[PDB]
Amino acid sequence: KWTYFGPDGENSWSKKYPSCGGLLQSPIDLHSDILQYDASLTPLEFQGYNLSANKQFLLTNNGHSVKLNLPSDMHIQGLQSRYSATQLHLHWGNPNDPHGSEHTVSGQHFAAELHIVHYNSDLYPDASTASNKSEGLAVLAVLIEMGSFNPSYDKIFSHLQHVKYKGQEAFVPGFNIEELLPERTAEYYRYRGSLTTPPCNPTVLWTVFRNPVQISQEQLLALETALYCTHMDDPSPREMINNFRQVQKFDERLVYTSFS
Amino acid sequence: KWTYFGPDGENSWSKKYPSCGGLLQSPIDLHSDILQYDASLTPLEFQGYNLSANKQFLLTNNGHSVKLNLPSDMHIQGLQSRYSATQLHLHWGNPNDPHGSEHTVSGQHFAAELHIVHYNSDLYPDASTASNKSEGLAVLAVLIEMGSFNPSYDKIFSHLQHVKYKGQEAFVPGFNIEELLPERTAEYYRYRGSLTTPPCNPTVLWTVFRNPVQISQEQLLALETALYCTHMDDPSPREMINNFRQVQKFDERLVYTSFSQ
Ligand SMILES: COC(=O)c1cc(S(N)(=O)=O)c(Cl)cc1S(=O)(=O)c1ccccc1
Ligand SMILES: COC(=O)c1cc(S(N)(=O)=O)c(Cl)cc1S(=O)(=O)c1ccccc1
Ligand SMILES: [Zn+2]
Repeated sequence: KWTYFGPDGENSWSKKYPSCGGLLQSPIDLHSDILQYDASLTPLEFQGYNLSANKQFLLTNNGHSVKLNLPSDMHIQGLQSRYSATQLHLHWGNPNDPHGSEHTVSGQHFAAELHIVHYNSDLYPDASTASNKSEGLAVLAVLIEMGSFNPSYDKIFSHLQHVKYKGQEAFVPGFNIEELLPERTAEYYRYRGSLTTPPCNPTVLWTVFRNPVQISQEQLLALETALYCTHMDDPSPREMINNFRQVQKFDERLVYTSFS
Repeated sequence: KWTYFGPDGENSWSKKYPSCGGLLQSPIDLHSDILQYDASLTPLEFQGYNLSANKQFLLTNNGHSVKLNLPSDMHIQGLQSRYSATQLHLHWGNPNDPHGSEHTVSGQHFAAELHIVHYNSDLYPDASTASNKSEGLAVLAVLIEMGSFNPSYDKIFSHLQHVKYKGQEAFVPGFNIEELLPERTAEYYRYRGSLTTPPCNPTVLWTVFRNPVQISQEQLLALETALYCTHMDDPSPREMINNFRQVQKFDERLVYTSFSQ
């Protein structure tokens, strides 16, 4: 019902998802002129991120990213409500232009970006119900650049080949999701914005960590090449690449920073 | 009708203008991974750009773009057909954020951008007809940075008050349009793209000069406060600001450079 390329790509999302042409759209360029230090931005606490080695979590290719389902006892402490985990997923570019983060910093893309989606569980029963509702969602965003090999990210990437096609799923044994976060998580950008995918609801409190993580060149290439958007049996396969949204105008608004 | 801000802004243009959601869209970010040197990109020659100072050229505000109309004797030599001029116009930001170029370079906006629109007059009678055909249009794009006062650009900016509102027109005396071009015009980026406004037809052969020109802070402020999208008598005035489109996905394209380095 939507893609990142061709006639169903992001300029057309607004036809069937009207919020994608509304206010508060993400992502955005985090550039120096709109940043404002805010002392009220205290460190978040990541509760229940150490997932039971004994539990298994569903990894799915639904056609737009790959998603790892997360349990609802996993949550962020430190916001105005408790926000419980629902899933994580990534965005990336392609081997010929490996710069596929959604947020940019001073106009520069990172190689990729991880999102850990949470919903307001003090108010709503599930992310679905939260997603179109006031204060419904909070996302943690990690920027990713090419560098040293990252064993923790491999705990997800080593499963990519089982979810190559739309509809495929694999079980992933629990691990400590906090290993996916960067150094100095107390340092972050914060703004009110939207889902970066349809239906683009303006209901997301964004936290983009200041510091990127690194993954190896081989890991990045595997991410960029492992997946397709199409079913195994589609005679016209489409690679899952460039699954990021272009930055949105962000006018007469600030991004708050927990650092100066 | 379409705008750069709010419910009728650029993520909604495709609802009325289908090409805005199709292939070959402009503008784009120019960055190393998609550039390729092409030694066949030889210099353009600018013919009949020195418009007589004793003649007059119509400037118009249609609510979307203020355009200086140009005579069809003005043309580019060097492309695969003669491309004759039709109009030039600008894109810019706003007083509190003078960063409104359409093309970006390595992720950064310039202060503004000049587009000099031409059409294939060997094949077509007018730009409107041309605008529906592959490579029917060629635009020269000049990136504009805040810097020194520019007397040549002032030959346009000094007239905007007579066209402050939609539906207004005024006459500008001829001057040498080549004065608006940067240094070393032989160095440019070339790619296949589209109109950056509705109806977004993918029918433009873009030439973006490598080097910017400078206009001053004061000239930027004047341009960002001079003009309205709306009629003089409209009870809901809208300033003509931030009239640039976000860069578009590349869709496998490369940009060809006439410079190697
Ligand atoms: C299709 O949706 C996604 O891909 C997505 C992506 C984002 S994202 N990329 O902004 O973090 C969020 Cl917050 C949440 C989700 S989502 O939780 O998957 C979702 C899906 C349908 C309706 C509501 C929410
Ligand atoms: C509404 O159009 C413009 O504003 C515009 C803008 C561009 S641009 N801003 O891509 O140079 C060109 Cl090439 C050409 C034009 S245009 O020549 O004005 C035009 C208008 C309607 C249909 C076809 C062409
Ligand atoms: Zn233009």
